[PDB]
Amino acid sequence: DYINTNVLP
Amino acid sequence: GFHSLRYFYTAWSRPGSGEPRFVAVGYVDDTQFVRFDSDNASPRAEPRAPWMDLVEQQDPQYWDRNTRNARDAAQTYRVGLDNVRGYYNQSEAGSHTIQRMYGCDVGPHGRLLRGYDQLAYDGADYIALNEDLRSWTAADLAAQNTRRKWEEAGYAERDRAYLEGECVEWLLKHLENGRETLLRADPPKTHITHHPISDREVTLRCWALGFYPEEITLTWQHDGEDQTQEMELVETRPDGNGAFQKWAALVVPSGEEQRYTCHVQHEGLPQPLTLRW
Amino acid sequence: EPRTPKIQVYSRHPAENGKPNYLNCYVYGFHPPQIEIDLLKNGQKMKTEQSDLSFSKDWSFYLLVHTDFTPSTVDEYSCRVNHSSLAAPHMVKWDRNN
Repeated sequence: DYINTNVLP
Repeated sequence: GFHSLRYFYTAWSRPGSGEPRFVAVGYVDDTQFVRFDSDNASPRAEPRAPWMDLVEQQDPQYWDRNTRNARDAAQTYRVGLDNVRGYYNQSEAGSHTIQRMYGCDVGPHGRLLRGYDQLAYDGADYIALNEDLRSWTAADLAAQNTRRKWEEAGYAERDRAYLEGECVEWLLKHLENGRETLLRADPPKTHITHHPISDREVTLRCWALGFYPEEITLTWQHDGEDQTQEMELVETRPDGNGAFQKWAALVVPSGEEQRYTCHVQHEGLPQPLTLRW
Repeated sequence: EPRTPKIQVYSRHPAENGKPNYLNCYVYGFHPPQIEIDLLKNGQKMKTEQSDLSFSKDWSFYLLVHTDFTPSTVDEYSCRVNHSSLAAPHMVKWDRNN
């Protein structure tokens, strides 16, 4: 999978 | 020898072409298997390799789950563009770019060799996960804002848990499903061509076609002596069929062609090759 | 610092007149991502497909633009690239010897 969590820069 | 699962995100603003765009692609080694493009209406994660046609039945939620992840990423990095511009106080009439590359290398024992997550802003290193996967290196004062936000968010540990767990599991899964494509080493098909220019000079071009993986070494020699400095070596290029091409060419005096040899090393060859006109 | 594209134009298989083949324009090493890439037949744009945007370790982008074609002794093929790093489009002729 694409990683399921992303954090705003 | 190792294999790698790698994901590549690009978010960019295109003033005059409309709203910012996001494109996310995955690769196993040198083969692309998946894409997401925000320019689509109701964008979905989509298979780019034939072996990916089998995952729907093994993982019926794969495409919806990857669609949700990529949509969330598309939102994050396009908003991120405005966040980083604000750190620099850059005007919104300029085009700016955020890129992210993350993934895992696995060795022959099936275990993680290394994970990585790196980000770039306008083509330059911005913030990267350190090799310990608990901490971040920030390129400048603006990226330290990002670093503080990600330390507060505990994002390094979420990263580590993916790169060490799920990334490795999925790389192994893809290598199994895509065995016939991924575990090939297709050797180059090689030949020399001969291109007279003038009356007293001719070009010898040594070709390597149809090879996978991408890594290859082409050399010219004169009487056992390396010609690397005098040759024209093109960058390795995709052939559009999932393999690669390369060539190396040299100007030699007419009548002397038999003095030069081309040498090809590629992991699909049983031994390195020597070719002569 | 904008980065200028490098361009190669080439067939998938060694060219032979009358036999169907695949024409490629590979453009790489460029930054930022917005770019215009077209294959031209006798100076006129051809219908092409373009690969998904990806990039290399130095962060520079690469793209493959391609279409079916059947080479001839008559027809000339070229690739036209325009990019924010350029002040004018970059025209590269196809040479079946590369």
